[PDB]
Amino acid sequence: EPPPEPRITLKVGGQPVTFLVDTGAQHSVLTQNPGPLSDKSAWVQGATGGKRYRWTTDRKVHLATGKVTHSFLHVPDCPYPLLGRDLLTKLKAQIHFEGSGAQVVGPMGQPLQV
Amino acid sequence: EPPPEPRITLKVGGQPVTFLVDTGAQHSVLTQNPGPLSDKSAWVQGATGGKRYRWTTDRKVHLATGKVTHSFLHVPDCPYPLLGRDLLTKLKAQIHFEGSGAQVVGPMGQPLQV
Ligand SMILES: CC(C)CN(C[C@@H](O)[C@H](Cc1ccccc1)NC(=O)O[C@H]1CCOC1)S(=O)(=O)c1ccc(N)cc1
Repeated sequence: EPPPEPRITLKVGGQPVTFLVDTGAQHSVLTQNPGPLSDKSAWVQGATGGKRYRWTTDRKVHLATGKVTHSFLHVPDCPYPLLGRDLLTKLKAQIHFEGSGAQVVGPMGQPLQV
Repeated sequence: EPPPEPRITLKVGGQPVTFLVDTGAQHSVLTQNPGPLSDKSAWVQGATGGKRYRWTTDRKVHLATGKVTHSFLHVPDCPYPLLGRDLLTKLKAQIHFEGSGAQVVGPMGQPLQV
């Protein structure tokens, strides 16, 4: 069920979501229970092929850097939710590989977990 | 055309490869003219579906610490090579978004002395 490290939990529309922190993902992804969906869609290129997916409606996302509004792709084919570059750029996150795992820290150097 | 940031160029098999640095990738990936392939394969579970891809035979990769022997998945459905968690752990790498764009550095903050 839970993603491998680097992972981070964020309050997304008043619910916790544990994301795989995914620097290779252009946009962020919800997989199950995405909440209300919008009418609009996008083509998603994955490693093994491409498919059309729907955008969620807007969600409040409680980033350590301050709350923002964000829409996610609803990708039920995807193994777990993905925190991609669209939100990492807002969070201004640092990702540190150390030991056999990885930890996320904020733009002030504050740990975002552990 | 380079991959988006965060990206890094490493010598593989003696020649430079520019990777998208990808914390969402369990294993590192090459995509074009990969050289000799093993008889072995892995199931790759992508955002949009899954299927199997071949492992390469061993490659010399020049990291910061010097040479490592590493096997890559050959995934021609991927638009660019991916440097995954396997090698990010070996490199003890840090990824920073707080700068403009995204940058990748070593265990002590040096853009990789690779
Ligand atoms: C889906 C995650 C869980 C795993 N993938 C890594 C991801 O970062 C993946 C990398 C990628 C970039 C550009 C085009 C195609 C693929 N980006 C991705 O699909 O972007 C989508 C999701 C939303 O935004 C768009 S993987 O490529 O399937 C993968 C799986 C196993 C190995 N060993 C290596 C790679």
